[PDB]
Amino acid sequence: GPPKKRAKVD
Amino acid sequence: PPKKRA
Amino acid sequence: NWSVEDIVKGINSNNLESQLQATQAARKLLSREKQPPIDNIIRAGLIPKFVSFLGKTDCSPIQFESAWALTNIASGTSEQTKAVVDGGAIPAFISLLASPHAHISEQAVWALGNIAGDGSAFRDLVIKHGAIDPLLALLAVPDLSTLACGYLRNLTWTLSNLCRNKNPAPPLDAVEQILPTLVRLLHHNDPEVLADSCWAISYLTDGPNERIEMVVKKGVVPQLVKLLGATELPIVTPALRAIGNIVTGTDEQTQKVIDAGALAVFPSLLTNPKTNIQKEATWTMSNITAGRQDQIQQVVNHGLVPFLVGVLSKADFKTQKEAAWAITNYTSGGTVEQIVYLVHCGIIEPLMNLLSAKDTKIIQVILDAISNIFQAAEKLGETEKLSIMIEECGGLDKIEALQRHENESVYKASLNLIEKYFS
Repeated sequence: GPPKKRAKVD
Repeated sequence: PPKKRA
Repeated sequence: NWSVEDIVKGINSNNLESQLQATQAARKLLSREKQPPIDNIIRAGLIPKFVSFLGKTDCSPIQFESAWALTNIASGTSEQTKAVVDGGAIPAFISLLASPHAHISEQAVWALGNIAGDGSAFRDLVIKHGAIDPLLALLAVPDLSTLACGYLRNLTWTLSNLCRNKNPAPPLDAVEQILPTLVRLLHHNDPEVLADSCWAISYLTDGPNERIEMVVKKGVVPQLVKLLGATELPIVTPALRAIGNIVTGTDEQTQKVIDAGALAVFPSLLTNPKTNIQKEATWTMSNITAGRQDQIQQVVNHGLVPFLVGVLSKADFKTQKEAAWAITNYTSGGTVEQIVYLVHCGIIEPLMNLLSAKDTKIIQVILDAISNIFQAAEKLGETEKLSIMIEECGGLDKIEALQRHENESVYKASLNLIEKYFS
């Protein structure tokens, strides 16, 4: 599946 | 004819 | 580029503006370094301070910076996400959903998505703290198109994580509460909203028939079939998984997929350049040919039997295994005439060729199908003509080979097929 988590970058 | 998950 | 030590000194100053500047410095470390020092920030003890800054309604800049910093800490390993939860962040972020500043509300949405994304326990904990009502309230506009694009994507993604994971599946009442908003999102014309909306639906249909039914009852199958034909692979992938999930259900749930026109997409899905699409499409076919004889007949009428012959003849091996299942299911429940048609389309040779696979399960599946086909030939008196076809293409020797095959379960079938049709 797709990513479980996401970091907010820049 | 059995259905297979998932 | 501050040091963690200077961030600590700033945050311990009890000067709100010094704390804001240090929190921004922490946000920049966490967002700009390629290996951000998450563990160092956690070990410094900063998470409780960041969480308390979420409540500083008079200093919305420090609310945003701490929300961003905590979002990125929560984006890491389960232990890093746990540190954020253990600091009290869940109720604090839920309160921030009411912020009059859209960028702060959105940051809280994102952070809650990371926490719920960790697994079913934190998902259910976010739900128990009451996240669903304020999340859904942010989407309670007559037309989603009036919302900012990035804002709507973040809400969709976070809601999809509240729908995600099993053992256990999400609470039934939470699913029922989310579904009408999810359905609206599934009809929104932003490709990223559509992808994540599809992904959520695929999670909700990944379960027992009662879970499938609450999705099917919302009338989404026609839209899923429409998305099944999209040009964007990020949309087709979850739409096909959701369709594949639905046809693991009852014959009646499978019929809604057929009624919606799904089978007309399968010529292209079963020849798709992406290996995973072909595999999932063939898996989906195998659960349709496990259906009723009128459902097998619609597979026939849409011209899909030649496509199953094709994937059996040439595909990635895992796809070929799904195709072998599709044939065994077809031959198990089909009429004699449907099975005769299968042979006329050329199934015997690619079936026999796969008896050389090192995989024991596919050998079992194939021999079962050959048994089912001989059973059809018995009712026509044509068992000999079929055993000629099987010997003519080298299948008889592979049958001979397999009653010297190690695994417990190839003999009895090789044995019996020989006793009955070859000696």
